[PDB]
This record gives sequence, structure tokens and C-alpha cells, in this order.
Amino acid sequence: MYVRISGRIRLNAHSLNAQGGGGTNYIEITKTKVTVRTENGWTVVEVPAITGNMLKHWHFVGFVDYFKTTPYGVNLTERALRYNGTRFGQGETTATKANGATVQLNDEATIIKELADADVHGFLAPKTGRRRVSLVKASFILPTEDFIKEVEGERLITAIKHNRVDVDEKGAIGSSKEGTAQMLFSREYATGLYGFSIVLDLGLVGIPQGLPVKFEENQPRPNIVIDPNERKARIESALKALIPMLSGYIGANLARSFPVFKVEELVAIASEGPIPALVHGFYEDYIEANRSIIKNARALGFNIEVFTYNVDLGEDIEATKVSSVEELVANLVKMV
Amino acid sequence: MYVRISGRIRLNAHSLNAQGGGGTNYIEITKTKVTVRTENGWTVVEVPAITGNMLKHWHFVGFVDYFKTTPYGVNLTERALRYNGTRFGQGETTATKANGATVQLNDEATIIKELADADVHGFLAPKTGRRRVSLVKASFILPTEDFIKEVEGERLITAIKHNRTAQMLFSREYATGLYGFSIVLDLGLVGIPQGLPVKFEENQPRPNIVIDPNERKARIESALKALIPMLSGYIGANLARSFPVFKVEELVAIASEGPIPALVHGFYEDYIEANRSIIKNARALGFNIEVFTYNVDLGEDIEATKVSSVEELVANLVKMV
Amino acid sequence: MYVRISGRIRLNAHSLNTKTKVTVRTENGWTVVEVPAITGNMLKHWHFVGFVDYFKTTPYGVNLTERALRYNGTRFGQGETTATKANGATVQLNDEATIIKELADADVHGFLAPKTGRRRVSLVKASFILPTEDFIKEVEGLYGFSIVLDLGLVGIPQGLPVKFEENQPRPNIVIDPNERKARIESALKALIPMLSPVFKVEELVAIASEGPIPALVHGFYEDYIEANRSIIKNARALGFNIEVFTYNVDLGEDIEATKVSSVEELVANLVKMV
Amino acid sequence: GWIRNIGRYLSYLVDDTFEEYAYDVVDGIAKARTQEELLEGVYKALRLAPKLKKKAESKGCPPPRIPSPEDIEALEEKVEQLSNPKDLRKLAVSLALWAFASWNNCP
Amino acid sequence: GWIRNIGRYLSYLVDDTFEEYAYDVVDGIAKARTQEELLEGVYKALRLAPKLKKKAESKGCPPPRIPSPEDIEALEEKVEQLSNPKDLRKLAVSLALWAFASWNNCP
Amino acid sequence: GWIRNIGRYLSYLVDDTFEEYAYDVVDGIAKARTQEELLEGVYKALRLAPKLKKKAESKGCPPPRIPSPEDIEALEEKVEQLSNPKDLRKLAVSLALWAFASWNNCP
Amino acid sequence: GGWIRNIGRYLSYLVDDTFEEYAYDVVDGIAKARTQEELLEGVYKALRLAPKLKKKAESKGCPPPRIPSPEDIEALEEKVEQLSNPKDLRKLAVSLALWAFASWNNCP
Repeated sequence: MYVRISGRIRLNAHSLNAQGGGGTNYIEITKTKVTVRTENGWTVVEVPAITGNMLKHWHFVGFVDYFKTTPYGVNLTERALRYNGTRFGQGETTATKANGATVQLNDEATIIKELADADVHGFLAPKTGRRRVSLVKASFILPTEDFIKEVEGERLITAIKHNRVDVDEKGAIGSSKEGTAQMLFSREYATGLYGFSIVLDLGLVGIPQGLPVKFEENQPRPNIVIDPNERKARIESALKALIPMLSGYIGANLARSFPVFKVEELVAIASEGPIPALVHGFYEDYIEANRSIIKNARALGFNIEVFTYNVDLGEDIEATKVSSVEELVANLVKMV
Repeated sequence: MYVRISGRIRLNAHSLNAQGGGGTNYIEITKTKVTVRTENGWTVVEVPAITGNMLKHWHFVGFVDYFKTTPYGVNLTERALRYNGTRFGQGETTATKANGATVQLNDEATIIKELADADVHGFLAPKTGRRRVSLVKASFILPTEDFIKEVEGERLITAIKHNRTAQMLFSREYATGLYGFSIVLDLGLVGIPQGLPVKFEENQPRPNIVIDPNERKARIESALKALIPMLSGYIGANLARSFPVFKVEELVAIASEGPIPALVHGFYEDYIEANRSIIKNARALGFNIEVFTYNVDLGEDIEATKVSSVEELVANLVKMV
Repeated sequence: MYVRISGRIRLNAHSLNTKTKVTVRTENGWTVVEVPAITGNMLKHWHFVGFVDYFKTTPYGVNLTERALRYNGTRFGQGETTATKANGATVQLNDEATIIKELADADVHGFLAPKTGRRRVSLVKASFILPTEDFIKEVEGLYGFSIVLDLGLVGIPQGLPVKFEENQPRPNIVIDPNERKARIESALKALIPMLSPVFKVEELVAIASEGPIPALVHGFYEDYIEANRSIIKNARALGFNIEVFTYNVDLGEDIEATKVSSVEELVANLVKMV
Repeated sequence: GWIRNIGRYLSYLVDDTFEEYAYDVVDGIAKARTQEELLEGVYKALRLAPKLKKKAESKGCPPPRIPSPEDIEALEEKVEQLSNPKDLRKLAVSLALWAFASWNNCP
Repeated sequence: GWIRNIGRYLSYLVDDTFEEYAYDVVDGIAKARTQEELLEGVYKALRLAPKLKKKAESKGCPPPRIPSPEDIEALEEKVEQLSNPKDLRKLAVSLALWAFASWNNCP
Repeated sequence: GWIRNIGRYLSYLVDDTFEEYAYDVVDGIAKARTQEELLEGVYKALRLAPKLKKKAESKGCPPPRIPSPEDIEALEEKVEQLSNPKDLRKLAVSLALWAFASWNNCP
Repeated sequence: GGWIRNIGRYLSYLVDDTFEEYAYDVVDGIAKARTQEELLEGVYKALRLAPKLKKKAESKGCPPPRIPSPEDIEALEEKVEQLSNPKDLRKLAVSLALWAFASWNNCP
């Protein structure tokens, strides 16, 4: 299930992935510089963004959330139950499962056998030296070129300032000498139309990276250490993890912001073998750049199957017109 | 039990969540930038709004109000009795219960059990480093894209001045318009520590309920009933002299026992059509989803209860749990 | 005690200082329009002066400020660290309870002393006097109003609303219970002038309850009758006891509500239950 | 040099003992690309005059120093003749270099 | 160049020693982008002249200097030949910026 | 002398304690070629001054030495005569050299 | 005036073993100091690696590097300021460049 999805989402009134501010009264949304042609010379502009680390962590949260319900959910790290983003500490040698057992950090085959999140998202053990490349890779969330260019200014960010009120048992505001724990706590709020190009090389799940393929008699075979039903359950959980990603469960400050979210359009390709990475939706003509990347891909011998939402993608290309996100996940998991 | 509510409400001649001039005598409503399709491409418009913090604090106020009457109402912080928004400020390491007995903050489970203030809306104590994610998440209250399409500007806001040496004239801004709102209550972790959400006694997932289950049911029903003085008017600031003219226009609510996707915000013009799919296919995948709809028709093939008010919604949600 | 009233009045020769934007029904696309209105602060000031007038005649009407006697409802301003009572006695501005026991106006209408930073939320909330859509559609005057009396905290400080003597919720009253009852009666009677310079009340719905209840839907909208009848007939089943009074408006059948013929008997029925 | 007078006023709104912390307008002034952006930033910075006028006395501080109307003339005549992004950005950054300095106000 | 008299008039409704403090007109002057709303804003600001004139003698200080009719007329042919929004808003923000200074309205 | 104070302030951005490692501002100041790059790097460095002031009491360290307005209001015109990058690189490296010295930030 | 050895001790940490930080480029640049500007640039490049060595020395059971005091930086600055002749600039640069290669007992 080497599944690649990319699309445009209308993120309105969000505050995801601030800059922390060190705990002062002003905290700002992280910003990055992107290049736009503007038809009169390429220029770089600084705009708010969502770092891929946040998206990957929220994917991990969705994965564990939808993997707990599965009866094969015992094989989860203890730190993973509390949605702790860490995978392995700098100097720790053992890991704790949900039931409280102890897992060694050598011969990563058993590590991915007895742990679910470390199997699908990768890990790193500095002491023993074990490592595993993440099977889920996510890209930045940037405002699109056609939108970033036609605004012609329009700083977007508004910096709403909202402060805490504190009253003691006598109903007194207090002063700085008494503290009263009062801060103004100004926060930046952005908007715009963004793109996402997360990918999932889930076909390698449950397979040690040291010996990905075993040879019985001069013939390849996948090295599925875990039970095939466990592999199917892990794949189903990973696919369903996208459901609380395109619904408004990404970023931070969810308790106060919870971005007004809607997916404007998207295209996804599942296939079975290694396939080209789908281009990001940030560019304006990506649809065309996709119409020429899947129509001819099928000619080379790739069994690409494409689902599209609010994108024409021509007519000669056999594209399934998905109407929402979760039924896209249903179509994806039909082929397990 | 998880629930998502969304829809469109008419805030007519309100002043909620003003930016505040402080010393100066100008009071302005908070402004945020939103993107609208129009016809010649995306355009950004500065519109009045109500931040999610305002709505979250008012929901907390309603939760305390409806949790006082419960016989288990002693499990509240002293601050929550006076609607003190702060949970645990910087510097302190102990909490003052409603009864008066001090509550230690060295562990999450004891805080959860002793007081219900931090259970629903989360908390942070930096001295001891304790943290608990809020179980209620609210979005902004923005004018819907449909309304902003045919309002064509005129700032949607009028300034009115009031009078009272101690004689000054101060002017405050008042807004109107059909706004959209959405709230999410992930009320499945109530009374459950974040560190150990499961027990796994006989190698099977078991919820780690640390409080009396009847108390958990009472807390849940109070939290859902807290939505009663949310769509009736008790929302925002300056309630003494403004009292926003409130009337719910369109409402959709989904409830479930397991994790479910967040329903799309009602700000967008075509949120009904997206909701139809995001609910029908979600039920098709195998999610036990209960649907309640007020003044909206989402078609057939969906067993959505057509309703007439807001209190029946919380009544059905309570009787569901 | 919680009381909520919503209705319409036929007003002429308004007394603004002040039109504001209002979004009319206009099913063929929402549009905004500017229409004259009476600010909520004016309603609150009228309620305050009516409360003072009906509280002076009370034998306990001594715990009032000199400002309230002259109807100058400026309450507490910046730089004032003390207040003057009706009889001339002074009171210190350092605690809610010490102010409650000697200041009736600062209790039913809330107060703010910035010098000492003492705040008390108003127990009476008012909305605008807006011309109803039912009237504005035929003009292209009738006015809709709503008032909220949250008199459940009369004489009860916000700092310690409950005491927990032996782990029960009890009303922390810092005044004479008879005095508190008299204050609540005066506050309820203060609505007599609010519905009586040539305006006559046409339609009116009031609800009262001992426990908290959702705010009654404003009478501005054309369909407020159906919305409010649904509200009552629906929230009666949640487990709250609501007494509903109507003024020449019928909520339908299978519902109990007293049909009053005038505002004075409405206030009489509202006060006789407490 | 005609800028320190306005720089002191700019620093008045991001320091303590005044409780403003409006980093947004200062950043907008410093990070200005076109002269319209710089003008808007300076307008926003100068907007918060009346709020800081009477608050200083209420907090026992000397009245803040608004830039004299003379220096607005010089600023306008300089921004009129500065069209290239290089010198315009230099002026914009030099305006707010010491916005976070250690000016001794409210002793 | 016909820019200081209008600035004085705009300041006269925000400066102290007065009673009519209408931030709406000065705020809308800065946030102007088309000809019609800008003209409406300037006209609305000018309609506050009679109140200022009648309250000038309430303090005994010299009455505010209303801009001359030629100064008002010059704006019509000064704005009618601007079409781009970049230059249209420059004067709009300069008018509001000139309102905040530290002179004396009237002794 | 006018370099030791600013270097002392700059050394606060990289050291033991004061958990805010900002090598980007030091790198930009040191590697600046034109006047604008040096000025914007200095502004970026001084933007963190409120953070250092807040963090000083958060860890018990003595309050940071915020540069005085005098040294910056001299350094600005000290910059505005350098027409060659050769004389600007030496100034930039002198400014950024003190950032990696054994200062007694938190004795 | 005695600070040459002080800065050479720090500079020697960029070439010796038990550090895995073989930054020969900065040492060569300092040793090839044609003019004062890029001599100061080389010194700054050497000082930029101070946090790395400082934090990694304690990660291998070794004493922290003796980062030069601000007095040493002042001495270097004043020495550079009065030097406008390459004649003595060459020998000055070689003086602190040569101390990089020495048998210092950093880790016992």
C-alpha cells in the first residue's frame, strides 16, 4: 500500500504550530519563505506554515487511537498510550509495553514485532545503535502559489490578544508584587488555502530493515515476522489514521483554536509496488502535473489506482470519484 | 462518549469578545482575516469574531453551573466556584477544593479524583509539571461565507457611544450577522488519567476509570448539559448591557462511543453537502454514529432525527449514555 | 431565582442618545439594514432607577448609596476607595461581603471599584430594543425586547457562594434572609415601570425557575412564539420546574401557563411564589 | 538625529512599566518591504498615543514623548524620495533597531 | 501642500481639551481603498465642524481652523487622477498619520 | 568600549544556562556583507532582549545587560559611512567575536 | 602577552584526537592570515565551534575545553587594531596558529 495523497485544504482561523515564544506574552505562528514566479522574476515571501514534524506526530496519534480498538492493540509502547511523541530516549536500553512488559532494544525484528508505533513510524536507539526509517513521511503545509500570489500583500496573520483573568478569594485582581499569575498572552491567528502531500510506504510494515527480503530457494519472499492478520490490522489502522487528519485534528492549540477546516480538493494513488512520489499540491498547476504523471504511469506497467475528490483529472484516466475522506479510506482498505 | 456539534447561529446586535481599549475610551470587537472564494479568486476580509477561548470559558462556566446541583458537587476547585478561569497558575503547587481541604498536585490521578474542575477542561501546573489535555475544543465564531458573499463590505459594525470629574464618553463597537460555530467534546477520557488510560489486567484493553462510575456519568451529563446556556445567549462578554440577540438557525450533531471524524465547520457555504458524505460514509465504514438535525434537511439514507430545539439534543445525548 | 422575559411593544418617539446594523430575514439573500434602536444600557439604567424607587419605600431601604438616591447610577468610579450610604455613613471598599450588607444597588446591579480592584457581576442583564423583522418587512413602530433577571445570587458574594459546613451546598447569605427576600421582591417589582412614552405592551412571555434555565429566545424574531413554546415544552422534561406566564399569546395545548391580562398582575404572580 | 526622538516613543510600547508588549507593530515596521507597509506600520505604532497618555500618570510615570509634528515632515520627505527596496529597508530597520533598548523611563 | 490644514482638522476631533472624540472617521480614513468610501469618510469628518465650532467658545480658546473651501476642492482633482490603489491609499494613510502629534489645539 | 557592551549582550544568546540557542542571528551578523544585512541581524539579535530579561529571573541569574540607547545611536552613524565591504566585515566580525567568550553570565 | 598560549590551547582542540572534530580549514585559514579582516574571520570560525567541543567533552569523560576569556578577546582585538602591516601580521598569525599542533594533555 505505497499510498500517496496530495491536495488543497482551506485552513481558516488557525493557530497551529506556533513558535513557542519562550513563555512570554507574545507567541507567533512559525513562518517560512517560499518562492513564487509572479511573472516578473522569482521572489521569496515569508508566510505561515505547518512543519511536517507536527503532521507526522498527529498521524502517530491517529494511528495509536485507531489501533487501540483493534484486539491486536496490546503490542503498543507504554509511552505511546499517553500520545507521547518520543520514541526512544537518549540513553535508555529497555522499553515498556502497554501491559507493562519489558522489550529489549537489540535485534529490531523483535522490537517491531512487539511494538506497533515504533514499527510503523520508526525509532532510534542511541545506545545499542538500532534504527528504522519511518514508513510514513509528511511534507510541509504551505499556502498555495495561486493564492499566495493573487493576494498581493494581505499579511493574513492578525495577532488576536487574549489574556487570563485571575481573582483571589476576596475578588481582587492584584498587582505584580503579589503575582496573581496574570499574563497578556498574545497569539497569532492565520488563514489561507494550503496544500499537503503526505506519503505512506506502508508495504514494508512488520518487516525488519536488516533483512527486508528472505531467500528460501533463490526466490524472494517478504520477511513478515508478525502474523499476517496483525499486519492487516496495522495497515487498516494506519489507513484509518488519515480520518482524524482531514477533519480538523492537526496542529496545536486545539483546545482554543480547532481550525475551521475543509478539504478543497485532493488526489490519492494506492498501487502495489514502488511508485513515483506524487507532487505537492502547493503549485498551481499540480493537477496537470498529476494528469501527466498517472496517465502515462499505467503505460510503464504500474497498477496505479487513483481516487480523486473535486479534481477532474481528465476523462481517459480511470479515476474513482470519491465524495469524502473516510470512504476514500474505505476504498483504500478494501484492497488491504 | 464523543460528540461533535456544528451549525449556524444569528448573533444580532452583539458586542461579545471586544478587543478592549483599556485606558482609552474606544472599545472595538476583535478582528480576524478570513478567505472567501468570491468570483475572481480568493480574497481576504477582516471580520468580527469570537475567539475559541471565549466559548471554551463560557462552556466551563455552564459546566460548573450545572455541576453544582449534582450531589457530587463538592469535587470542585475553590476557583471554579467563582468562575475563576485559571486552572493552576505559575507558582502554586496545591489546589483549594470547594470544601476547603487542600489537594496535592504531585499526581494526575489524585487531581482527577479530588476535583472535577481539571477533568473536563484540562489543566497545567508548571511547578510540578503536571498537564492534562482539555476534553472540550471550540473553534472561532466567524460570519459564514454565504453571508459575507452578499454583504459586500460596509464593515458589518457600528460604533455607539455611552456616557456616565468622572464624566467621560466611551464608544463601543457592535456587530451582527449569521455566524458559524462548531464544538467538539471528546468526553471519553473523563475521570481517566492520561498517563495510564488502560489497565490491561487479563491482557485485554480495560478503561482505567479512577472515580466512581456513577460520578463519571453525572460529570458527563453535566458536561453535555453545559451546552444548554451556550445556544441560548450566555456566550461572550459584556452580557450586562448587550445580551446578544440569539437564535440558532441550523444545527447538526453527531454522537458515538468510539473515535469519529470531526464534523466540518458551519462557516463554509456548502458544509451541508460535505456533511452528508462525511456522515453517510463514516457510518458505512462501521461507526456507531447517532445524528440529530435541527432546521436542516440532509436527505434520506441517513437515520437522522429531525428535531426542533437544543435541549432535546442534550436530553437524547444524556439518555444515550 | 431566575426570571426571563421577552416580548414586543409598540413604541413611538424613541429616546436614543444610535442606529445599529441588523440582518433581516430576506430569504432571497441575507441583507443588513440600519434601524433606530434603544441601547441596552438605557434599559439597565431604567431598571436601576425603578429598583431604587421601589426599594426606598421598603422599611429596610436604608442600605443604599447617596448616588442611588439621586438616581445617579454611576456606581463606583476610578479613584474611589470608599462609598457613602443613604444615611451618610461611610463604607470601606475592600471586600464584596462588607459592601453587600450595606449596598442594595451594588448587589442587584453589580459593581466595579478599580482602585481596590473589587468586581461583582451584575445580576440583571438587558438586550437592545430592536424593531422586529415582522414590522420591518412591511416598511422596507413595533419593537422586540428581552430582559434577564439572575436574582439567584442576591446578597450572595461571588467569592464564597457556598460554605460546606458538613459537605453540603448551602447558600452563603451574608445578610438578613428577610432583608434578602425584601430586596428580591423590590427587584421583581422594579419591572412595573419598565412596561409603562406612549408604548403599550402587545405580546409578552415570561419564565421563572428556582434552578438555572436557558435564556429565553429574543422576541425580535418573527418566529419567537414557536421557538419559545418548543423551548418550554422541551426543557420541562429535562428535570427543571418552570413557571410560564403569557400576555395575550397562546403557546398551544398540552402545556400549563397562567394567562395574565396586565403586567402588574404578572409581577404579583411572580412575587407571590417567592 | 531626528530618529531617536521617535525611537523613544517606539520603545515606550514594548517595554515594562507600561504593559503594552505590542511586538506586532514593531516587527511590521522593521520587516517592511514597500513604503506603504512602512507607512502602515508607523501609523499603527503612532495610533496608540491616547491610551499611553493618561495611563502613565495613573501608573506614576512621566508623560510619554510623542514625536514632534516637525519630524513627521522629515520622515515623509525621506520616504517620498526612497523608492528602492535597499535604502527603504535600511531606514525601516534603523527605525526600530533600539525599540528594545534600555531607555530609562518612569524612574 | 494642502496637507497640514486637513491634518489639523482631523487632529481637532481626537486631541484633548475637547469632548467629541470620534475615532471612527480617523480610523476609516486610514483604511480607505476606493474613491467613493474615501470621499464619504472625508465628508463625514467635515460634517463634525459645526459641533466643534459651537463648543470652541465653551472653553475660551481660539476656535479650530476649518480648512478653506479651496483646500477641500483641491482634493477632488487630486484624487480623481489617481487610479492605482497603491498611491490611492498612500494619501489615505498619510491623512490619518498627520492627526497624531503633540502641538497645542488652542490655548 | 561600545563594542564590549554589545558583545556582552550578544554572548547571552549562546552560553551555559539561558536555554535559547540562537546561532542564526550570530551567523547573520558575522556573515553580513552590506549595511542592511548587519542592521537586520542586529535587530534580530535585540528582538530577543525581552526574552533574556524574562528568563533572567526565571532561573535566578542576574538580569541581562541590555545595550544602552547611546551605543546603538552612535553605532548607526558609525555604520553609515562604510562604502566598502572590507571595512564592514571587520566591524561585523568584531561585533560577533565576543558572542563565544567565557563571560560570567550566571555567577 | 601570554594570551597567545591561552587561545592556542583552545585552538588545539580542533585538531587533536578524542574529539572527532577535524576542522583543518579554520586552522589553515588562521595560519594563512593575509590581512586582519579574514584573520578575525578565521578566529570567529574557530570560536563558532566552541559549543560543540564544550558539550561533547563532558560526553566522553574529559574536562571541558578552556574557552578563552573575554580578556583574551580584548587583547586580540587591540593587537589587531594597531597592526596595519603584513610584516608583523604574518608572524602574529603564525604565533597562535602553531600552538594548534601540540601534545596537550586534554584527556588523562
